[PDB]
Amino acid sequence: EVPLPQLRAYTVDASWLQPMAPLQIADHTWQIGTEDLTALLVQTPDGAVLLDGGMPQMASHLLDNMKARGVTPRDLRLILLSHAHADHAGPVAELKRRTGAKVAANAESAVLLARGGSDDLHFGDGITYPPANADRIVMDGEVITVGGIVFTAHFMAGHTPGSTAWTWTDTRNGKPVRIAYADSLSAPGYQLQGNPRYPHLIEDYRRSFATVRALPCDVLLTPHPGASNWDYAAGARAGAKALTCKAYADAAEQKFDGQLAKETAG
Amino acid sequence: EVPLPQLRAYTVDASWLQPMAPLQIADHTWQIGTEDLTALLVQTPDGAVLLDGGMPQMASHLLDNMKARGVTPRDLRLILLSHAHADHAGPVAELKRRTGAKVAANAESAVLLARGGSDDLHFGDGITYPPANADRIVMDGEVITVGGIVFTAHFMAGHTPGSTAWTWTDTRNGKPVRIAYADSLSAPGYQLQGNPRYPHLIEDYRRSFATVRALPCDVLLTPHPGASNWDYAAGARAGAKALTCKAYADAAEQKFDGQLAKETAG
Amino acid sequence: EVPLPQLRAYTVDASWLQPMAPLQIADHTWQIGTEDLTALLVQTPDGAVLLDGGMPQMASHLLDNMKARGVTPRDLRLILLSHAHADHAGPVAELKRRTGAKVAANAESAVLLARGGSDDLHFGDGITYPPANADRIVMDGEVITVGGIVFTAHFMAGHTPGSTAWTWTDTRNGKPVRIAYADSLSAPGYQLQGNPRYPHLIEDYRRSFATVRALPCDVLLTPHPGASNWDYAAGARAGAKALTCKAYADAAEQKFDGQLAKETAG
Amino acid sequence: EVPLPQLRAYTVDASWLQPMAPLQIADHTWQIGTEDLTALLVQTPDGAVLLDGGMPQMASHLLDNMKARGVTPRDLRLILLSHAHADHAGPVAELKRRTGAKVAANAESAVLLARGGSDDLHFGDGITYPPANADRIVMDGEVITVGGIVFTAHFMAGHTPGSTAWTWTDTRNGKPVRIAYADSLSAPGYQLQGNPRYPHLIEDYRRSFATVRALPCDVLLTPHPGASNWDYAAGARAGAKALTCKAYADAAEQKFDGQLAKETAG
Ligand SMILES: O=C(O)[C@H]1CS[C@@H]2CS[C@@H](CS)N12
Ligand SMILES: O=C(O)[C@H]1CS[C@@H]2CS[C@@H](CS)N12
Ligand SMILES: O=C(O)[C@H]1CS[C@@H]2CS[C@@H](CS)N12
Ligand SMILES: O=C(O)[C@H]1CS[C@@H]2CS[C@@H](CS)N12
Ligand SMILES: [Zn+2]
Ligand SMILES: [Zn+2]
Ligand SMILES: [Zn+2]
Ligand SMILES: [Zn+2]
Ligand SMILES: [Zn+2]
Ligand SMILES: [Zn+2]
Ligand SMILES: [Zn+2]
Ligand SMILES: [Zn+2]
Repeated sequence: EVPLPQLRAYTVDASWLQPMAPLQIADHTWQIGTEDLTALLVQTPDGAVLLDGGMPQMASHLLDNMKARGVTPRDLRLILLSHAHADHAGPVAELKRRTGAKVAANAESAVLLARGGSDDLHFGDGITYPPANADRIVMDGEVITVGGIVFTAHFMAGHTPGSTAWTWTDTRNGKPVRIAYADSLSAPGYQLQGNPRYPHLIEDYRRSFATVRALPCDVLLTPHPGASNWDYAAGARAGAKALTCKAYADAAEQKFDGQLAKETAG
Repeated sequence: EVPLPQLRAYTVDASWLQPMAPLQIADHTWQIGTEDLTALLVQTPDGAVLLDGGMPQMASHLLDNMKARGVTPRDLRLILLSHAHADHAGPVAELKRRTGAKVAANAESAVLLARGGSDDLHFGDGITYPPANADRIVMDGEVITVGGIVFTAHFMAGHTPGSTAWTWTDTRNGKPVRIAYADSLSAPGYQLQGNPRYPHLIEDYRRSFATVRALPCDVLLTPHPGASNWDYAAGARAGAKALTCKAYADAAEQKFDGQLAKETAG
Repeated sequence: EVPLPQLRAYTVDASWLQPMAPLQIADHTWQIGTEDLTALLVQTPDGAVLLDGGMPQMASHLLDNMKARGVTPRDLRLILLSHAHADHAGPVAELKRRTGAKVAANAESAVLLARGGSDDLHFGDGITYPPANADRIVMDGEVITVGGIVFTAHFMAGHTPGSTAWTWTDTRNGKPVRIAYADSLSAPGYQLQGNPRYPHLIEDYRRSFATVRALPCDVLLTPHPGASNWDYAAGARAGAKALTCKAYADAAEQKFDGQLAKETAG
Repeated sequence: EVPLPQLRAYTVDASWLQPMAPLQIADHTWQIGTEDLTALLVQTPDGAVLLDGGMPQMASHLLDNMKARGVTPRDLRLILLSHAHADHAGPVAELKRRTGAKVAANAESAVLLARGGSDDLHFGDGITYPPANADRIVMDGEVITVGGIVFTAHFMAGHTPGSTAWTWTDTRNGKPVRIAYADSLSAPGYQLQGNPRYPHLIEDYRRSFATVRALPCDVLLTPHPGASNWDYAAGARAGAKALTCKAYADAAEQKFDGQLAKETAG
């Protein structure tokens, strides 16, 4: 007879796990994650900020890249998140143990983070990671300032209820660069209509397309770089093909409309 | 070049995942887990108690067996744990969502349960499961009474800091049966001496052998049935070869002493 | 010289603390709180629901009234909240310890409840109460069904970020009665404009007036009965003067507009 | 008729709330609390440690004294606790919000801290304070090192289940000074014998007298300075009359034995 199935690990494309050296985006902002998962380090005269960490097994690589940038574990002050799925918040618990970093997130992201991504609205317990506690709860439009760099939260619920875009202004060539780190606008395998766990899912996505379209946005970055047409392995041309926030939102909405139509037809 | 390794799932022997029908231990007490993982259902005129749940994927099987016993989800009042590792507390979060059950545990087990077994003193993040919150914190020697059956906590730290034996008195053939559900006394791959995460590990194990030896114990049961020589697949003879609590403690101590000697020699 | 001030207790009008016997609202719905704080008991063939509990010292009185209604501690299945301030969620922790009740709330209310109302956006640590954990997180528009009575969540952020209206359909004289338990729409001493802890406060209140105006609403009830012109001490005429949801929302908006004007002038 | 009683604030002797300037204990160790509540600042070349904070309203005074010592909010790295009652852990939540500090505590202290001192084994909800989360859980005998100063945990359960002595070695006049910060050994109004919430209370106190007696202890400090005969207002003679750890333990045991006898006679 037949035993219950073994637990299945959350496995991902190899490029999501391929370490890369730090790639500079602007004067204080660096990509320090893997080829296909974004983890942004922002360095200030008063400590560093990390936006996303990628997968759980990326913690040591992140710490190595911070060190290469001159950031010791004590210097990391703040972790911000796009959303609290395993492939973006994965190493947060371990980073908190090994650095001085505290986590700021909205309430939805905080409760999902605290249960390690378990009981996901769409994925059940299939994508769990080590749970972590948020140290600060942020509201929509709230700002957090570190070493004089101001980060603004823009809620864009849909991909998760707590999905957030973070914006800040850096510099390049003596000119301001308004960076928008916009969260995922995908709905991979989601039941969109009449979802009892997320009854206003479609309304939230539509509002979120509008939110992303209107962001202050000289340079768009996304948790999965391919979503904004970044190629982190392409060196000096890594961001050459990057979408505007308007184009990113429009593409996501067109895809979403197609998915809605297929769902009705399914 | 080389990507970071994929996450590895916690996989176990097939017999640990082999469903079995309920096996009666005494008038109110049943084994309802798998062939090689204990999950005890105690049925009272005022609701049911579950002691351990086994692996995370066992939740639905547990609920099926409760139903077979006449226990609806609303009837399950209380979950108790031997210790909060993935193969004994695995389905606790899901059971809480799907039943009326509340969890009672000591502080050490509660904090480990709340982080889903992550940052384990010995296993790091290798054995995580969905986190759950305890509803009641118990102290050593504290009693919990359900439908007139009295459960007593006996702390036996070592295998985990929060390892607990639970004892209660059931009946069989009109005579009282003092049941001892004693936790694991193993230290699988543990650094025993000079462990910076558990400096008093050896003292705690020695105290725990003494605690187990002295338990009220007409019938011994253990989270892994093989540890007390139970054979759940052997029907009417399932408990025939079961160890006494004294014999279980003595065997565990002799094994532990051997492991200490090998560690010194390693 | 001068010692730091003593801690100050959260004290309230005596009528907020004046016990009353259960007052029937509809066939399954009763007011069981105090003269001036609402606590609604909904009794079903499969257990009871409590909506709000009032102040922390009201726990035993609530349990007394449940008993008078035939509801034992084991029979209380679910606690819902308007918002997680001390005068409405006060006894929740104790009720959870003393009954079978589990708490369902949105993420904002859950995180405020979990810190016992401390670090309030407007009141700091002035109104703390015993913290409690939510057992279930609900989304806007989500339904919860108990004994066949269906409760629908309607988020109406403003008074707190997690402020919620709950609606359900009961019966009276063989006819359906659509009950709306709408949260507070007050902003007592709040900084409304340019509040760094709540930057979209005004937008949220405006949306919430519209939400309340549109609720299914044969009978309106509010956490403070005076807000909807209920008089719990007036017996058979207790609800005679009750506002419609439309009138409640309109009055709240007119008051809010006046407060905005005074703030600008202050 | 009669309303339920108003909530009662936890009020204390004025001297417990009387601010004092920093008082040096050894080369890196300062008393920065109030005249009658200990809060120890330990300053290292790599950040500062705070042991206890006193009452909730003491947060700003603590931050003022740290500033006077040259410790900015970012420089405070670690908070340790004797035990998690309101008059020693009171300001911890606020300190975490306003500084870079993370909390390390044992599991018992962590769960009590997380519920803001509510549901106390002896005092119920009479002494609540803002809840805080621990960032690191420590085991008995575990060390924590900051800027080269090594702090060792010594569990001494009784006054609370999580009561802890902290020891470290500082210097004075070129010679090592072994400082013991030993927790309270009082049992104020406690039911000692047959306490269903703390069945092994007497055994734990007896073990704790023995633990305190044996501590490395050139200088004893206690959360209430009077308990070790410190007089913080007495300047150069503040510690002149301080008890040894042996004398402190002996006095506490003699008092405890008297209380046991009175309880039997009561
Ligand atoms: O990649 C995907 O299709 C889905 C399957 S499980 C995981 C959660 S949402 C997305 C990662 S952002 N991902
Ligand atoms: O079975 C074992 O050797 C170890 C490896 S990881 C997991 C945690 S302790 C034991 C299950 S009780 N087990
Ligand atoms: O009644 C009030 O004015 C304020 C002062 S503090 C407390 C929190 S909001 C309202 C109770 S709903 N209340
Ligand atoms: O001071 C006291 O008698 C008691 C009454 S309530 C509070 C908790 S234990 C002690 C403060 S350490 N104290
Ligand atoms: Zn995702
Ligand atoms: Zn992703
Ligand atoms: Zn184990
Ligand atoms: Zn096991
Ligand atoms: Zn309120
Ligand atoms: Zn109120
Ligand atoms: Zn105390
Ligand atoms: Zn004290």
